[PDB]
Amino acid sequence: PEAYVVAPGESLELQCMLKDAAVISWTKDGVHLGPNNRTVLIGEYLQIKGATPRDSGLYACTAARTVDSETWIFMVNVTDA
Amino acid sequence: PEAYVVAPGESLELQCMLAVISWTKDGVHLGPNNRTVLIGEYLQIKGATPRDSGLYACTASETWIFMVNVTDA
Repeated sequence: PEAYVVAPGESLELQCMLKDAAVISWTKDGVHLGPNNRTVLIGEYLQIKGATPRDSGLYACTAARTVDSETWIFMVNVTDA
Repeated sequence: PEAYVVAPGESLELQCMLAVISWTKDGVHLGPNNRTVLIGEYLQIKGATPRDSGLYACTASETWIFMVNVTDA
C-alpha cells in the first residue's frame, strides 16, 4: 500500500493492473465506486477531477476474472500540506 | 487494511471490530448462502477458491477493512 498525495482541486489518478479478461472494480474505504460527473473509469484507470479532502481514503481496485481475483490498494491523502 | 491469507479448501473467517454488521466484498453487499454464514461479528465462507479473494469490508460510520488472499502459497 503506497501513499498518494493530491492537492485539492487537482486530479486523482489511479491505475489498476493489466490482466486479460479481468474486469476491474473499485472501492473507496470498502464502499463501491462507480462512474459520475467527476468520476471516470476506463480500462484499468480511475480518474477523479476536483479533488476535495473527503476524497481522501483507502482506495482499492480488484481485477476479477473467473479464475482469480487480484487486488491493489492505494492510500490517498488529498491535502494542502 | 488487515491481511488475511487462507489456503484453498479451508474456511475463510473474518471477525469485525469495535451493533448489527453488514458485509461487502469489492463493494457488493453480502448475504447468507450455502457456503456463507454471517453471524454476530463473524463472516464465514467455506471452500475458499482464489476468486473468493478480494477486498472485504465490514460496517455497522465506522468501517474495518480486509484484504483476503486465497493461495496455496
